[PDB]
Amino acid sequence: GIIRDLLIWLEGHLDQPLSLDNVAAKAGYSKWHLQRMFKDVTGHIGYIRARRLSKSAVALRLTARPILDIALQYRFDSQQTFTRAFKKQFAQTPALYRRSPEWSAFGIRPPLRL
Amino acid sequence: GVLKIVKVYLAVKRRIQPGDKMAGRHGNKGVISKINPIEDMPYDENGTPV
Amino acid sequence: TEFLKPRLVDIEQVSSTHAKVTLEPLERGFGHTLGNALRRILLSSMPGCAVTEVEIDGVLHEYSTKEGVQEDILEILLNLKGLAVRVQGKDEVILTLNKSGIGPVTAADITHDGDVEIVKPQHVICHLTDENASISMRIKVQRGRGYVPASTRIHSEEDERPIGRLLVDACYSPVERIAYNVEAARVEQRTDLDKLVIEMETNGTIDPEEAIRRAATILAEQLEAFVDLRFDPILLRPVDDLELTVRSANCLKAEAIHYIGDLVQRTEVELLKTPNLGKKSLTEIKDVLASRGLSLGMRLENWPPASIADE
Repeated sequence: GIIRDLLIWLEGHLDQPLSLDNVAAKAGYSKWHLQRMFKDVTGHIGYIRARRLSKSAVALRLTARPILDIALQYRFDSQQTFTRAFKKQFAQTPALYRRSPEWSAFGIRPPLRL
Repeated sequence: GVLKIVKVYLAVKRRIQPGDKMAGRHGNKGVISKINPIEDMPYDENGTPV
Repeated sequence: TEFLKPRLVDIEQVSSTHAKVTLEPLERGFGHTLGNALRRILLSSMPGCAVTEVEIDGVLHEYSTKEGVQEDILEILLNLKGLAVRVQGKDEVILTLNKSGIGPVTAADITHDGDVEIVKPQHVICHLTDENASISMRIKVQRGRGYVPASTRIHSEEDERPIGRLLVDACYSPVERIAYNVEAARVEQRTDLDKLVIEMETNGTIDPEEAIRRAATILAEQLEAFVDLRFDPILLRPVDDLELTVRSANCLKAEAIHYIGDLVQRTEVELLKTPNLGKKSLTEIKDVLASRGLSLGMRLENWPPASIADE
């Protein structure tokens, strides 16, 4: 029942509030108990990383800002830490992703509309 | 050396100010000093003031 | 005391442009006391109407020339200055003019309104000389006082004007030339008393009694002054609009609590026992109650205003 409210706030707050699990522990419950409370609902929450990589991927293709704002806008640690997450997930360079004139759904994790 | 000339003309309007020179036809120069309202001009017996 | 006050006697109009009006009886030394004091007031700040702007077709600026006219363009400005219109209920009106054919346009030619009384019919505007010509001008009329010719209006106010409007230099004052003479009023025991013969030569747009009656409204305003004269902001918001974490405050508004004053007047033990609160939401309640300076269950005096709405 209760932690429905985490789902689309996370659609809205992968932004300027740097939310970690202890910042996600501000949703009422503990660090370890929110995990399995999210697990049997969804199957897959720390999804957040995907939204961070999905949520950064609105900035590559659909806004004209270059790459250095992107690795620090949507709450990743660094430009290699971004591309470490990028290459584990999308298996590309984002300089080889946005510059390419074609773009399809290989690595971009969907948001949970459960 | 020139490509072309563009030369625009502007016109203006200018009225009595302090410091505006003022004379008759006899060498009686004058700096207009102060612009007084119509009441505190001296006025004759039949209304029409100086 | 042996006081006396002067009163209305008469108004003798020669015409619309000339009149005389007496006032009697004054005591000794009072005739120039009120006499010149109106001559300085009836010229300075007497309100009336004038012409403020003109807009006019086929010409982009006042220093051009128009086809089919005898006189120049700014001579139309120097002829539309001396027009005189009496507006009854508006401190801003307009008038249109549409005219064609050879012939001098007089003031009868313009398209009037029901409440701008025309004083002169023949105050000559222009001269037409070729029959195919046509005129559209729109004369703005305001009511004011003094000799501010809206050159301060462009200099105090910087709106984005459209290209084509010409600004008129205006004198709002209707009164032109006013003088007085003081003769002896005859009361049988008081031969010392005198009268106040007051003349007036203006244009139209004025009833003279209104000019004299408005003067004492001006003076006695200054003549009164020499006689008579010698709540927490994040407590007054909704609980949802307190700007807290993911789920700590929006859970409280399903208890119908949509004000922070309603938050502090709930028992903490039974607010955190409803099956929607979480046990890390406890510290944000403990945040906004301790940072502001409130206690548990402490009665706030009046948390709502006269505006009471929810969602």
